[PDB]
Amino acid sequence: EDYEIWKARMLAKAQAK
Amino acid sequence: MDPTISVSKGCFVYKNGATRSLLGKEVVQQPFYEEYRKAWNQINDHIADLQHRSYARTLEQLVDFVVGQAEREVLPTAALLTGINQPDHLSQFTALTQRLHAQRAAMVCVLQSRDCATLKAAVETLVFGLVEDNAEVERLRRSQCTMKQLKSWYTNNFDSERRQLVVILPDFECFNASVLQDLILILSAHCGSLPFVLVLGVATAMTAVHGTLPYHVSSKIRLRVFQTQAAPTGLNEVLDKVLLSPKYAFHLSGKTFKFLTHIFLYYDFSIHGFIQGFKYCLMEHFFGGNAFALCTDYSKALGRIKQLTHEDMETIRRLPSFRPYVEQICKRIIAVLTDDDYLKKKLPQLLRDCLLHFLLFRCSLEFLTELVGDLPRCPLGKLRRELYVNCLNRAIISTPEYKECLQMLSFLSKDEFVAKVNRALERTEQFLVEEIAPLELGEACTAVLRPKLEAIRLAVDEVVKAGRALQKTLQLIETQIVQDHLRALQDAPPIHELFVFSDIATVRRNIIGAPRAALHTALNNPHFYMQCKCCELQDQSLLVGTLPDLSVVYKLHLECGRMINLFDWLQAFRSVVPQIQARFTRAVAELQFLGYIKMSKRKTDHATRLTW
Amino acid sequence: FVPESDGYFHSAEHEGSINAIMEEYRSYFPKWMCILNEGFNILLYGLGSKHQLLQSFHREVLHKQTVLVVNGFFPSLTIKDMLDSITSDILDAGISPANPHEAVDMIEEEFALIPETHLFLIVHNLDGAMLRNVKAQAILSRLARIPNIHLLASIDHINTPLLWDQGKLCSFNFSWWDCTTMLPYTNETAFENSALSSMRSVFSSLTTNSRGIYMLIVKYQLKNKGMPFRDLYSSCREAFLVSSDLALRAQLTEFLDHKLVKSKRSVDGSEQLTIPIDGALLQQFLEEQE
Amino acid sequence: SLELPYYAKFLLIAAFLASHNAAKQDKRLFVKLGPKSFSIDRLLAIFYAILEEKVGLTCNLLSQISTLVHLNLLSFVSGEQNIMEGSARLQCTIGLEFVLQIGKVVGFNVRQYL
Amino acid sequence: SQIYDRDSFNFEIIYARFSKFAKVSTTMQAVERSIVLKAFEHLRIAELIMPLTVQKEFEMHKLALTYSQIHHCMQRYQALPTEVAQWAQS
DNA sequence: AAAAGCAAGCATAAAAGATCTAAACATAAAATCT
DNA sequence: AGATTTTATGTTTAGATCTTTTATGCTTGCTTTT
Repeated sequence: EDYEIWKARMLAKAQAK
Repeated sequence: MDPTISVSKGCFVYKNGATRSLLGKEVVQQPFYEEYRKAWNQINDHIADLQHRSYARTLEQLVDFVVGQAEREVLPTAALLTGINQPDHLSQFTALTQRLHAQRAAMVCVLQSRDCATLKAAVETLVFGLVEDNAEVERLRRSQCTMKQLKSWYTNNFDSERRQLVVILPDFECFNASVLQDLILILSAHCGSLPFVLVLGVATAMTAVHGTLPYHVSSKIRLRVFQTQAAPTGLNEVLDKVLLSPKYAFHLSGKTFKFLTHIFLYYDFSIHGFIQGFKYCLMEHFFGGNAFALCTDYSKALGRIKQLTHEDMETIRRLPSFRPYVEQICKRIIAVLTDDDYLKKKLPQLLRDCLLHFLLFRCSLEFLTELVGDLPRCPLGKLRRELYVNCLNRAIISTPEYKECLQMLSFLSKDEFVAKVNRALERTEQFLVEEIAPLELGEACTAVLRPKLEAIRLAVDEVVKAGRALQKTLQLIETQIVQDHLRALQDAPPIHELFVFSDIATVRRNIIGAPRAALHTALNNPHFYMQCKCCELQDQSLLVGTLPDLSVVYKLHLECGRMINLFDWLQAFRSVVPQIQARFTRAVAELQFLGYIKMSKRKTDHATRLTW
Repeated sequence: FVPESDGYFHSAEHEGSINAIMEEYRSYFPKWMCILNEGFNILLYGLGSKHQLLQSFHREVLHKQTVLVVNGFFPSLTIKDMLDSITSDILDAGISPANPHEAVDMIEEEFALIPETHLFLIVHNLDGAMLRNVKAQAILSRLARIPNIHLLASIDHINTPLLWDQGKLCSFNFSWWDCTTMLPYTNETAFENSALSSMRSVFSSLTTNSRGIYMLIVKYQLKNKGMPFRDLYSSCREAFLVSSDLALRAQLTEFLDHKLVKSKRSVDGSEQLTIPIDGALLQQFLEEQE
Repeated sequence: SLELPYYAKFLLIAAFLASHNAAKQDKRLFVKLGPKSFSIDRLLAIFYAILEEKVGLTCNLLSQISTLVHLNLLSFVSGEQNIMEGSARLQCTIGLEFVLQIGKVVGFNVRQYL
Repeated sequence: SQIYDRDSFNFEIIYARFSKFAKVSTTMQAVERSIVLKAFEHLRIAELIMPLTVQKEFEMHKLALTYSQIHHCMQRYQALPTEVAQWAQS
């Protein structure tokens, strides 16, 4: 997993929480 | 062509004001260069101090031998059974010259094998070294430095006072035999008139000294044998006292540790090559940015956190251990992944966590290594370095060898078991008092570790004052020392990547040199390097027609026998793909230039392969 | 690369790809400057020619530092030439002493006298045609030991580290770098280290009597499928092609100079005169002379 | 009492087998007067035959060959001027008992191949 | 030299021929190979043995003596043990 | 019958042995500084 | 009118050369065991 798409998906999981 | 490519000259000066710190000020004023230079100066000075403290006993014995000859025909002479690692011993002989000059007991010449191809050159460099060494303590041409001039110079100077004339011969094995025997007979002829002492540097054994010195030459020899310590003992001393010291914030990973010791034990016993490889590891670690300049002692680390910019924040976010730290945590992770200042305020807790974990790792290792390596068969090894590599490379409790250690420690009688655990407790407490108390962040480390040691000592008192309690003592030792303070490197606290160095591939590439592997994978599959869209081979023996021209000739070469006629080789290459004959001649000339083939001399238009 | 011993006991798109490879190796350069600053020396061990890469390093990065380029692929360079070049041009110290290790001792003293006067030393093909002896590698290792002198070097031969023992390999504080360009070995093989038409071209320049002497050797070779010297001497004195023996020896010395004739002496003392060309082409040459 | 690196020990016992076993017996021992001359490629072939581990041909291994030559553990009976061209001939110059001691420390039983 | 008709010898051949006597000599059992090697070098530096002009233990050599000189040494020698005097005859 | 083994043969080459020559070293003529 | 590099010159020794001679080795041509 690339760092950029992982950081973006984790920010999406935070903002969707 | 290029102006550098000349038919006449071979060397091309580009002088820019040379008469009779390469980097600019941007790099030297960067913090990562400062922390790298600081850690390297500390590590290099500690290793030099260890080497001097190991050599000092043999140094005092050699200086006492020279002064004892000075208190007083055969020339006195001192064989020094030094190790295979010849370059390292020049510092030893230099320390011997420093001691002999500081006592004013002797003057020293050093006879390298490169300077003494003949007896004339040996006598000239010997007399020139003695006279210029005396001149350097407080220039004749080398054509006129006769031994008679050495006698006249010694009578003009030191006859009124006796300085010894020590003649170090550091590379005894490299000498011509006849020149060395004639030189020993010459120095033996001048004994009484000139006080000579002949220390030697025998890398092999005394049988070489008894072999190269004949009956006539050994009739005039009164040699005494000194022994330098073994190279693996010096490696173990450096690895335990320097690379495993608590006080350095930079640690190698277990793979890099095993790789550098593998180069030492399996290839060359030079300490200097191991030191340069550790220096390359330190440089490859610290040149990744100012985020790796955080890897230092705790106060300068807090100053580095308050110095930081934004690319350093990005490269402390990108490192792999941060991702479990984020997913094991919403507004806090928005402030961590975006706000930057919150990560600047939260860095000191993570840095103190990592430094405290590595201090507890070293203390729990200083506990466990005695208790494990005293055992017969040693499942985890004797010294601290093997248990360091084992506990870092993988989780220790899940290994079969830890089960073997628990079984063989369970089989002990009560007296040796209680004596072993008490020896581990006394050794760990002595280490906590001696080495962790002066260190910064060592008070908190002692505060974490010491009640656990008191609980293990209470379990020892419980098994003393009362069979099955030994299993409870093993459980206390496992879950307060091995489980908590000896985690695998993947289970280290987050942003431990700033402190360990685990990138073994690029450093193994840049230290271990394998030209033949690069030439092999370049002459077999060019697609590995060129990355063409057409030149890929599904297997390495295919020989496709779109290959670069050296590869086709190399494969038609590889697929046959030793002696190779050029003509059917040319027909096969012409069948694969005028200018084609010139391309074949260019490929055969390049393949000869690499040494893979050679032209035959006895048989025209043929070639023999030098490879097998 | 883990070779098996049984082989001894039984004995377009390419331009863009090469340009991307060269741009990556050009991107490596600041790391090489820091590595050279730390005391390591650079060694390149790729497949193709690395002349243009080290020339680009000298051109783009070392544009103002003192630099001694050394062409190791030169057939006729000597280590005395390189030590004389350093001693005379870098330090203005005159000619180096005739013992090369004395010259390295002198260079070490004079470079100890001048800190922050670094001398870069670029050696294309450290395994060069005249650097393959152990002594020149010992001189190069003693020069690379100096803190002032930094060294970049290329390696091409497969058997190069057979001459580096651990002392030289410790003096050569190498940082190995796989710079595998795919460029052809033009300049490295352009030098001297790596026929009926020529016979006609030299036969045209000869005089009539030399043509008769060579035609006599050609007729004897085609008739007998090397002639003794006495038969050629009697045939030339019968055909009036020579005045005495010594002029015939001068003509055969000219033929040996122009390689038309090989002279193979016999155990009996007679001189044999082989023509080193196959008899079909020799028969065609005799038909050309008619 | 001559401490050695591990691969230097295998190189030294391989040079002893190359100088002690003659050229013809390698085909029967490894496919699976005085000391004999041996070329360096014969030494590498016997070393890879007795190694049973197959390390790569790095710079350090041929450097171990040259530094065994420099310690007078091996010798240059000929060649010298052309070590790289394959015309060089080496000659092992140690006794059998040191080879048996090295084979005790290593665990390679030398006497099977003699 | 008498057996092989003045062929060149070697330290190994001469040490083997000496040890075949030394195993039954009952006075020469105690010598080391190194003492015999230093004795061979002591013979070489007196030019009683000359090189044919390779390890020092394997270099080929020539005797520099007629057999009559060694035979007169056998009679002129002082305190010669009888075992050596019997071995010299055969 | 397959592949290791002994005389044969020219050939690079290696010693050598004289021999000639180029560069390093000792030395004298001389402008130069005092 | 005297000291100092400076330069031009001669000698000497190490290296290039010519030549003979000798040898191991590269290849050949049978030769012979498995």
